Amino acid sequence: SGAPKLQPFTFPKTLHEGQTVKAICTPTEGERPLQFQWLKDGHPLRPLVDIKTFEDYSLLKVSSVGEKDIGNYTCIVRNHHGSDQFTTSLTIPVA
Amino acid sequence: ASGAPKLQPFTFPKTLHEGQTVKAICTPTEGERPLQFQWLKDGHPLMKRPLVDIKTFEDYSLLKVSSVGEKDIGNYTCIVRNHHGSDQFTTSLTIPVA
Repeated sequence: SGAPKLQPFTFPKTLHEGQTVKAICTPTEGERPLQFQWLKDGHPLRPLVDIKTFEDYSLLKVSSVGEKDIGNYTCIVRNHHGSDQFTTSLTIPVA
Repeated sequence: ASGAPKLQPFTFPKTLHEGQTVKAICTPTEGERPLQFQWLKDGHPLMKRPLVDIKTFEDYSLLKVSSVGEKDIGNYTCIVRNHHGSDQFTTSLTIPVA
């Protein structure tokens, strides 16, 4: 008990070029404090991409989404007990 | 209709368990401020409760339901409005059988 478990999240498939898109990384259980780490295609993460982290959730914001942003994004959440993680694909229709 | 708000679609995870925390984010993909956000449950304005918490950011909203119970099962709607238009989504908070 005490280790984090993340709320499942996937990017919607109806996002369109130029829109702002966000991913939320947040536990459904787990002791605090919590550490949040974001990766894109396996590597750590540009003015148009922002990370805002709070006590028990972290928000990745990709503004004016475009070809430069397509890829797989991972959030790893950690506390003193262990970690959880999810990965979700950001793809957009051909405008 | 330039300036009108549009929401990022959001759906609760389909398999929730009693006791967990669950959150819904209501965040705009486009639009001009000022924006106003509201939440409904089963079509009625969402009432404040000790473990039902609406967080207000500068231009988005977050609903946090702690210790999910059968009390919380229902259909939740977020509506965003401004001078130029409105948008909304609805998602069901469900506890399916184990």
